[PDB]
Amino acid sequence: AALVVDNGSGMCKAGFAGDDAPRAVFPSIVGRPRHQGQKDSYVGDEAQSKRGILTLKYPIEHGIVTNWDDMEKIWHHTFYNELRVAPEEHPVLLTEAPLNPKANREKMTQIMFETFNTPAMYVAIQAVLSLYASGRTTGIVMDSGDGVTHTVPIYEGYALPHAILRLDLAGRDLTDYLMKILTERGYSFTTTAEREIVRDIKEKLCYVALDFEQEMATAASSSSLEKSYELPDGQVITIGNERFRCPEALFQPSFLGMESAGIHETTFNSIMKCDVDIRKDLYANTVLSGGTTMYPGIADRMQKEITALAPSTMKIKIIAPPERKYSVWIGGSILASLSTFQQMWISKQEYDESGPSIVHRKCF
Amino acid sequence: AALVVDNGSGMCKAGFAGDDAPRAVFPSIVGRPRHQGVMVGMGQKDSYVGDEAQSKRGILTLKYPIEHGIVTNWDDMEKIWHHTFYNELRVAPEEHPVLLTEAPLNPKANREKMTQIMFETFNTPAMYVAIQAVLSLYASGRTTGIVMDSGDGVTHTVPIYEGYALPHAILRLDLAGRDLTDYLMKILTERGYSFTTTAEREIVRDIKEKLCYVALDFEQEMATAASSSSLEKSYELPDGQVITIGNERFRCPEALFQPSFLGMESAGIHETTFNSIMKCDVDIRKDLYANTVLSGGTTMYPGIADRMQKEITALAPSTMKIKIIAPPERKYSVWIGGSILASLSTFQQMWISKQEYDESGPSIVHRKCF
Amino acid sequence: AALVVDNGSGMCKAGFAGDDAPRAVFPSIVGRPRKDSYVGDEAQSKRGILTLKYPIEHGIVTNWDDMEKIWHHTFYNELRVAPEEHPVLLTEAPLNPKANREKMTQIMFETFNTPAMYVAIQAVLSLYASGRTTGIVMDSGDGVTHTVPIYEGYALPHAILRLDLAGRDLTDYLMKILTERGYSFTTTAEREIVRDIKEKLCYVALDFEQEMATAASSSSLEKSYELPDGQVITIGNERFRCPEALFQPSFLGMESAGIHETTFNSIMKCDVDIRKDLYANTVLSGGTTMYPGIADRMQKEITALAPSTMKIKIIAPPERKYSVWIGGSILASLSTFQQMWISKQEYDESGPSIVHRKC
Amino acid sequence: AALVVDNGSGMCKAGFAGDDAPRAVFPSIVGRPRHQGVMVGMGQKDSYVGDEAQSKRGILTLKYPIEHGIVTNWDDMEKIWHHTFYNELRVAPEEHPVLLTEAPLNPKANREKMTQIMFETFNTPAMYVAIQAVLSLYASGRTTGIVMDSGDGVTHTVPIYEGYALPHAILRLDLAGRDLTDYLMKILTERGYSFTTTAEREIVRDIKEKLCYVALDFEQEMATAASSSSLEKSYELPDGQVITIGNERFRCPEALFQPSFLGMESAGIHETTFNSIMKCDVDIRKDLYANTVLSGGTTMYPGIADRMQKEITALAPSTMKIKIIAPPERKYSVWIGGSILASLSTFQQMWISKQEYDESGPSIVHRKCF
Amino acid sequence: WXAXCPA
Amino acid sequence: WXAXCPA
Amino acid sequence: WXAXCPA
Amino acid sequence: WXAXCPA
Ligand SMILES: Nc1ncnc2c1ncn2[C@@H]1O[C@H](COP(=O)(O)OP(=O)(O)O)[C@@H](O)[C@H]1O
Ligand SMILES: Nc1ncnc2c1ncn2[C@@H]1O[C@H](COP(=O)(O)OP(=O)(O)O)[C@@H](O)[C@H]1O
Ligand SMILES: Nc1ncnc2c1ncn2[C@@H]1O[C@H](COP(=O)(O)OP(=O)(O)O)[C@@H](O)[C@H]1O
Ligand SMILES: Nc1ncnc2c1ncn2[C@@H]1O[C@H](COP(=O)(O)OP(=O)(O)O)[C@@H](O)[C@H]1O
Ligand SMILES: [Mg+2]
Ligand SMILES: [Mg+2]
Ligand SMILES: [Mg+2]
Ligand SMILES: [Mg+2]
Repeated sequence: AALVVDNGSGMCKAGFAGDDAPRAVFPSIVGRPRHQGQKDSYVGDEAQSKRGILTLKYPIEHGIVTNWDDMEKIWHHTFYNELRVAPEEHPVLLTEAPLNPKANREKMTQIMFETFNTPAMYVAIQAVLSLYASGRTTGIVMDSGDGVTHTVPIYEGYALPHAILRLDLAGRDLTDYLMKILTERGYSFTTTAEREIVRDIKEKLCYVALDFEQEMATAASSSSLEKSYELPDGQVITIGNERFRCPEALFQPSFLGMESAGIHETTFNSIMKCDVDIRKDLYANTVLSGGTTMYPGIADRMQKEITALAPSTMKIKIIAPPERKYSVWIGGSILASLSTFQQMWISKQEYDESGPSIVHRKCF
Repeated sequence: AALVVDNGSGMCKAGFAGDDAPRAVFPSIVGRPRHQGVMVGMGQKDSYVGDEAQSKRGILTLKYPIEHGIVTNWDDMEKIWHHTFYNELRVAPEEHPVLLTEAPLNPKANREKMTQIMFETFNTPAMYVAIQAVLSLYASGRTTGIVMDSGDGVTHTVPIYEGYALPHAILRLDLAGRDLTDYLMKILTERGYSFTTTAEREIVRDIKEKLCYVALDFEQEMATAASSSSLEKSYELPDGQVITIGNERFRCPEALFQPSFLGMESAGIHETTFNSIMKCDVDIRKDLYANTVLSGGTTMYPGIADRMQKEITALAPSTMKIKIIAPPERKYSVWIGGSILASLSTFQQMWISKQEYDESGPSIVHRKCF
Repeated sequence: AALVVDNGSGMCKAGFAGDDAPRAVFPSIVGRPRKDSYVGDEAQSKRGILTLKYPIEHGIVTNWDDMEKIWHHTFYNELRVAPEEHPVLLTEAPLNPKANREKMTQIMFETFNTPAMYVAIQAVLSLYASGRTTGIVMDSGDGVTHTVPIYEGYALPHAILRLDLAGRDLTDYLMKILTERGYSFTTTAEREIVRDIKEKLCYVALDFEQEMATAASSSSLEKSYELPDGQVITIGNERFRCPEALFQPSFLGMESAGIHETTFNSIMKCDVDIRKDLYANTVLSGGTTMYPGIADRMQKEITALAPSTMKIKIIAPPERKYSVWIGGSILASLSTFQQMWISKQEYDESGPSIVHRKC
Repeated sequence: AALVVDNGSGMCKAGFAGDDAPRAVFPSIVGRPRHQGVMVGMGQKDSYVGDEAQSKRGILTLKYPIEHGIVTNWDDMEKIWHHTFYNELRVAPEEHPVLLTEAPLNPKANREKMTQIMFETFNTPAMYVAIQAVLSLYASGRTTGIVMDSGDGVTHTVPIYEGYALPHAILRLDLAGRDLTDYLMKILTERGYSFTTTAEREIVRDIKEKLCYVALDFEQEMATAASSSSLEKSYELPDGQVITIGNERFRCPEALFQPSFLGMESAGIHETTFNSIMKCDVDIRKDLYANTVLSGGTTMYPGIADRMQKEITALAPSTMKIKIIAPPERKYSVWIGGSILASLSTFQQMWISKQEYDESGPSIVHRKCF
Repeated sequence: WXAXCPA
Repeated sequence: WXAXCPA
Repeated sequence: WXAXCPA
Repeated sequence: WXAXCPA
C-alpha cells in the first residue's frame, strides 16, 4: 500500500493509493502562540481553529521548502495522526514542481530515508501526475497551485523539457493583491491571521470576467455585481468591482508589477517552443489543474484568449475536469498502483551506496 | 508467388506478382526518439519504422536508411525489411521467393550485402536482383526506348534497344528529388519561412508535391510572377498557420534542368538524356529518340512532359521527332514492371537457388543474378 | 500663490507657496466643553476643560464635521486670506480609502470654491524638499508610517508599504510603562502631557541588552521632568523603551515588522538593479523620526540585514519635521506643475471622481 | 568618409572608415518605463535607447529590435539609427555614405526596408550592404578560409576559397550567445538563483562573459566539477550578494557543441563547420582546413580555439592539418573589414547612388549588393 | 477603518 | 521569422 | 530563493 | 559513398 503525499505550497493531500479521493487533507500551516497545556507548535487543521492567536507561517513558499525544521513536523503529523500508519513498511511517493532547486529534492530523500525509515521512494513532477488522472496521454498541463504555476507539454508520454515554463505568480500572490485592493474600498487586513479570512473571500465570491473592459463600466453604475460576505466576527462587508480584478492578475500580471506575461500567454509560449508537427495535438488537448484554476468561468476566458493568438483554423479545447482541485493526487494514485511502476522505486540499498544524489538519476 | 519488393530512397513498395498496384506503400524512414520518456505503461518502442514514424515524427529524428541509392546504415535497413515482410505485407518469406530492385551504377558491396542478409536472416528460397530502370519498360510493355527513371533516389537514364541494354550509355546524375527538397527549403527562407529540421523537411516535401509545377519558359514566368501576383497559392501548415509562395512554385523544378542553381557542375535532365542518346550508335538512334519513357516520383511535376520535350528537341535535329511518353502510372512503373517479370515462366529459372548461393558464396549475385 | 495645506494627524501646517517655513502650525484637535467648539492653540490652552478629539485618525478622516472646522479655521483665522483666489495643494498618505480623498476634493470645491486643487502623496513631497530623486522615503508621521521607494521619478506602487505604528501608538505605549512607576494618567488632557515627556526625554538606544542591564545597575540615565502642575517626576528605562517599539512592535502586541524590517522588505519588492541605489539614498521624515539617534540605530540594524558589501547612508536633514510641507512648497511653485491643476470646470463634468483620474 | 555601421543582435558598432576601432559601441536595446511618472521636476522621456537604457534598466522593459539577425520591429530600429548618427557620431548622414551589414540567408524583406529607411528618412547619398562574415576575412587580411562567425543571435559559416564565394555551402545556425544566455538561467535555477526578468537578463550576460569557459574534455571535466574542486568561483551581483557557480561554468558553453541540451536537432558548432567544408570541392578542402577563421563575440570563450581544433581533427582525415586562426581582436573583426573595404578605391563604384534608387525603388539592393 | 482596526 | 522560430 | 525573489 | 558525396 504505497502512500501518495502531495506536499504542495498550499494544502497538502495525503492518502493511500488505489483509491479515488485523498484520505486526509489539511492546510500546510504551522503556527505558534503570539508574543507570550498548550503545545509550542500547532500544525494542520489545529492551527486553523486557533488562527486568531498563533502566528501562522507557511513552511513551503513558491514550491520551495524554506524551513526544513517545519517540514519534518507536517510529515510527522500526516503519518502518525491523520493516516495513523507506520511508514516503516509502506513506500512513499512525493510530488514536486518542475525547475526546482536541486537542493530541494535532495533533502526530502535524506529525511524520510533516515528519519521515517521508508523502504522505498519516488519523486514525480506534479504536472505529469495530473495527466494520469484525466486518462489522457498528450496535451499540455497548465498546473497552477498556491505558489507555482507551470505548463509542462507532453506528447505521447515523451515530455519536452525545453518547452517547460514556470511562473511564480499563483494563488497565494492573488491573496496578497486582493488584500491590497480591499484597503481601497475601506477594509484593512494586515496580520497573517486575517489573511485566511481573505482567502475565504477569494474562494467563494471571486470570479473571472469574460470581457474585462466592459465589466468596469457596467459595475460602476449598477450594484448587480455587489455581493455581501459575513466576517467571522459578525461584521458584514460588501465587495463590488474587486470581485473580478483579483483573478485578472492571472492574465495581466502588470497589476502586481511583474514583467512576466499572463497564464494565457505563458501557455501560448510553451506550445510555440514545441515543434510544428505536435502543435496539432497540443491545441486540442489543453488540460487545467490546481486550485488556482477553480474560479467560475476561468475556462471560458482562457479559451477566448488563446484563440485570438492561435490561428482561427486551429481549434482550442480547454479540458476542464470537475475534480481538477485534486487532479495531482488522483493521478499519483494510478502511478503507485501500476505494475510497471514497481521497478522504479528507489530502494534503500541504492540510496545507501549512491548517497542522496540517487534521486537525480532515478526521477524526472 | 514472388514478392516484388522495390526498396527505394523515399518509399519502399511491397506486394505480390500478377497484381496491378503494390499492397504496402510507406515511407522508408527509421526514427528514434530523442526526448526522454516520462509516462509508464505506454510501452514506447525503441525505434519506429514506416508509417508509424511519420505519424509521430514530431518527437523523432528521422534518418533515411538509403541515401543516393546506397544503403548507408545496414542495421536500420534490416528493420525496414522486417517491418515490410511481417507487418504490412504479412507473409513469412521462408516459403516464397523474393525479388529486389537496385540502381544501375552502385557500389558492388551494396548488392553483396543485400543477398547475404536475405539468404540467412530471412532464409528465402530464392532471389533475383534487377535494374530499376530496366523494369520500367515491362510496365510500358515495350522492348525499346530509354527510361528516364528519377525519384527521391539518384536519377537514371538507361537506354535499351530490342531488350539488349546498352551499358556504356548509362548515365547516373546524382541530382534527385531529395536535393530539390533541400533547395526548396533554402529558397523558402527569402519569404521568412525557416524549415530546418528532420521533421520540418517532411512538410517541405508535402508542399513540393502539391503546389510546385514546371514553367514552360523560366524567363517569361519570372516576369509574370513579378508583374502579376496571381501565381500565389496559400498552403496550410500542420500548426494551422498559412503560408504564401510566389515564384518558388517553379523556381525549384528549374533546378533540375539547370543544376547550376544547387552549385552542382553536372548537366541537367535534358542534357543527360541527350548525352545518353549520343553515346549510342547512329542506326539505333532513330528508335530510341521517339520512344523515351519517364518514370519515378520526380517526373510527376505538371508540365515536365512538355518542358522536357522542348529542351530535348532543340538539342536534337529539327527534322527528327520527339515523343515523350508519360503514362499516368509512372509512380509505380518500377513496381508494375516487377509484377510482370515475376509471373513470367521463362524467368522462373533465373532465380538464385538456395543451394547455389551457399556453394559459390555471396558472390553469386554477379553471375547467376543480373 | 498656492495655499499648501498639510492636514496631518495633528500639527497641521499651512502657508503660502514659495517660502521655506510654514506660516502657521497648530494641533489638529477639535474639543468641546463637557463658544461651542474650539480648534487650534485656543483648544490646547483650555485643554483641561474640553474633551480633545482628533478629527484625523491613522491618516483617515473619521468625521467630516470636524474637518471642515479646522479647514475653515486655517484660511480665516491663521492665514487670514480668502481661498477664492488661490489653489490648494493637499497632502494624503498612500494606500488610503478612496472615500477619504474623494470627499476632500468635493468639500472645498463646493464649500470654499477654490479655483484649483491637487492631492499629493506625502512621501513623494519629502523627496522634493531634499532635492533628490532616488531613494526610499520613510514618512513615519503620526498615525501612519509608509515607505514609498522612488527611482528616477518612477514611483513603484507594488513596493509601497504602509505600517500603523507611529507616534500615537507610542504615546499609548508610553502610557503603560509610566504607570509601572506610579505616574498614571486618565483624561485626554493628561495624555497631551505624556506627549510632552516623549518629545523631550525619549531617545533611541543603540542596543537593549547593554542599556537595559546598565539602566538596572545605576541611575546615571535618570531625568527629572516637572508635570505642568508643578510636581516633578523621574523616568528611567522608559526613555529608551517607548521609542524602540518602532523597531520591536511585539511590545505593543501588533504582529507587523519594525521600522528597519519594513524598509528592508520594501527594497526587495523592488527590482535587483535598483536596490543598490536605494540602499545609499534612504530618506527620513516625520515627527516620530525626530527621535535622537534614530538614524544611528537604523544604520546598524539595516546593515546587519543587508549584505556587508552594500553601503548604507541614512540621509536625514536637521529640519526633517517640516520636510513634507517644504517639498510641497517647491512643487506648487514649479512652472511645469501649472498644467496638472484640477480646474473648477473639470470637477463638475466628472463629479468627485476627478481626484482618482488626475492624481 | 564612410559611416561604417555594424548593426547586430547585441551591441551595434558604429564609427568612421579608415579607423582601427569603432567610435561608439553601445547595446542595441530599446526600453520604455512600465511604471507611471510621479516626480514632475525632471524629464520623463518616452523611450530610452542605447547605453542610456542600460544605466536605468531596472525600471525599463528592455526589448531587442533584432532577433536572430532579423529586424522584428522597424519602429525601434529607426530610433537606434537616429541615436547613432545624431547622438553618438555627431554627424549628418546627408553628406556621408553609409555602409551596412546583414547576416547571410536572411529574408529579402529585411534588407528591403533597410535601404528604404536610409534613402527616404535619413537621405544618404550612397549605401551598400555586405555579408557580415565576408568582411571578417578582410580584417584578417586573407582571401581564403571558412569564416566561423558567431554573433549574438546567429552562427553562420561561409567558405571563401578565393575572391569567389561558394554559395552552396553558406550554412546558418540560430544557436548563438542570446540562446546560451537563456540556457544559463535555465540551469542556474538548479542551484537556487532565479533570473526571470529582462532586467535580470543583463546580469546573466555579464556572468557569461566573465566566468564561462569551454572545457577540453567535457566528460572528464564533469567528474572534477562533481568533486567540488577549485572550479567554483564567486561573482558579485549589483545588489551586493555573492553567488557561486560550479559545474555551470562549462555547461553553458557546452551547448554550442552539443545542441541536444537545448532540444535542437541541429548539429554542433564543430560539426557544422565540418559539413560546410565537405560540401566544397575536393581540391578546395586542402586550403579551407588550414585557414579556418573565428569571429564574433560568442567565440571569445577561453579555450574555444583549442576545443574546436580537437573536435575537427577527429572528424577530418589525419593527414590534413587543421590550423584554427583566432585573432586577438576578433570581437570587432566584422567592423574592421568594413573600414578597410570602404577606403579601397575599387569599392567607390559599388555604391548605390541616390538616382539609382529613384528609378527602380528598393529592388536595387538585390542587384548590386551581394 | 470599517472592517479591521478602529478608523 | 513567420513560419518557424520567433523572428 | 537565494539570489532573486524571497524563497 | 566513401570518396565523394556523403553516401
Ligand atoms: N473553489 C475555489 N475557487 C477559487 N479559488 C480556490 C478554490 N479552492 C481553492 N482555491 C485557491 O487555490 C489555491 C490552491 O489550492 P490547492 O489546489 O489546495 O493547492 P495545491 O496547489 O497545494 O493543490 C488556494 O490558495 C485557494 O486560494
Ligand atoms: N505528385 C507529385 N508531384 C511532384 N513530385 C512528387 C510527386 N510525388 C512524389 N514526388 C517526388 O518524388 C519523390 C518520391 O519518389 P519515389 O518515386 O517514391 O522514389 P522511389 O522510386 O524510390 O519509390 C518525393 O520525394 C517527391 O519529392
Ligand atoms: N522632537 C520630538 N520628539 C519626539 N516626538 C516628536 C517630536 N516632534 C514631533 N514628535 C511626534 O511626532 C508626531 C508627528 O509629528 P508631525 O510629523 O509634525 O505630524 P504629522 O504626523 O501630521 O506629519 C507627533 O504626534 C509628535 O508627538
Ligand atoms: N568576452 C566574451 N566572452 C563571451 N561572450 C561574449 C564576450 N563578449 C561578448 N560576448 C557575447 O557575444 C554576443 C555578441 O556580441 P558581439 O559579437 O560583440 O556583437 P554582435 O551582437 O553584433 O555580434 C553578446 O551578446 C555577448 O553576450
Ligand atoms: Mg498543486
Ligand atoms: Mg521506387
Ligand atoms: Mg509629515
Ligand atoms: Mg556579428
